[PDB]
Amino acid sequence: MFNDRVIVKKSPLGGYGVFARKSFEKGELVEECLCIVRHNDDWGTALEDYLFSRKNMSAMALGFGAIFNHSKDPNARHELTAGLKRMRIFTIKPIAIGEEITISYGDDYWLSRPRLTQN
Amino acid sequence: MFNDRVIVKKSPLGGYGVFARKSFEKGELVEECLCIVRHNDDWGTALEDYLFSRKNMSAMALGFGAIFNHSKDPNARHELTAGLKRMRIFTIKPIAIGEEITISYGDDYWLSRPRLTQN
Amino acid sequence: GKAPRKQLATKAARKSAPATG
Amino acid sequence: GKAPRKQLATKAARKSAPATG
Ligand SMILES: Nc1ncnc2c1ncn2[C@@H]1O[C@H](CSCC[C@H](N)C(=O)O)[C@@H](O)[C@H]1O
Ligand SMILES: Nc1ncnc2c1ncn2[C@@H]1O[C@H](CSCC[C@H](N)C(=O)O)[C@@H](O)[C@H]1O
Repeated sequence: MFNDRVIVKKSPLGGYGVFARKSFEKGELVEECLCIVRHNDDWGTALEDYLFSRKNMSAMALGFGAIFNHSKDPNARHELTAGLKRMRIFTIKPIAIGEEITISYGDDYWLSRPRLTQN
Repeated sequence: MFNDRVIVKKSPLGGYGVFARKSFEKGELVEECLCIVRHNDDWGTALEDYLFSRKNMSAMALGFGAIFNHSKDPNARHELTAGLKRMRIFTIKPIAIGEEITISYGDDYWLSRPRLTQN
Repeated sequence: GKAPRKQLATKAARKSAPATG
Repeated sequence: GKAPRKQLATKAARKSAPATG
């Protein structure tokens, strides 16, 4: 769970997101794991919670792809190889020691307050 | 994926099991991750592949609990907290640098040649 | 609510992607 | 094969456990 590069929290003031002990720059692979690629139907139902679905199907977050919560300024994201198989976690915008690593969602998965626009 | 303690293979002569770069002793937590606890039915079906089920239900291998292949002399195993929630990976019998970490199955999940007995 | 509502949806996804709308 | 076969099974599990038969 804990790693010299980051740690899992379970934080003093955070839900279940990741903590960036670093120390990362713009474009740093913080971590990477495998995932599952299944179609909707019973899959989307039974796994209705931590499923990273793309425009074609719904996959599962094998590594720590689910723990990533939704933040207004996520300083870290992830990448996907050809399909929803290999999942990576880069650092969109350098991070400082003591930050929280998380990722956004997209059209689906709503956040809360529509305050992410300057228009 | 790769870690100073172990690595994922994808090996020069191994399927998709884990590699023990260490260097471990008898009773060493090589790694630990979370898992999912769901009942049989559609769950056992859609996830019919890497499901660590106990005597009461069927759970999913969140961390690298599935990659563990079946070997005749697995020098590493795993542990389970109260229920199929937290999963750990200890080292049943010290391991040398350049070994393969894997785990057995049990009554279900058959291996191949019944050559695991001296009677 | 006093309007055409659509429960079912062919484009019903879950988590967006890194860069694939 | 020339014997009582049982396809369904109430004790149908998947992967055994570390120490729980
Ligand atoms: N900024 C936010 N505001 C409200 N709810 C949020 C939120 N960020 C996350 N959540 C909720 O939490 C869910 C994300 S799953 C959270 C990750 C979880 N800790 C894990 O380990 O899997 C979403 O469905 C969302 O409703
Ligand atoms: N010793 C062995 N002989 C034959 N098949 C084996 C085997 N060890 C593993 N397998 C097969 O592989 C399956 C285990 S799943 C293998 C782990 C996979 N690399 C992963 O990442 O999830 C079993 O269903 C079994 O049929």
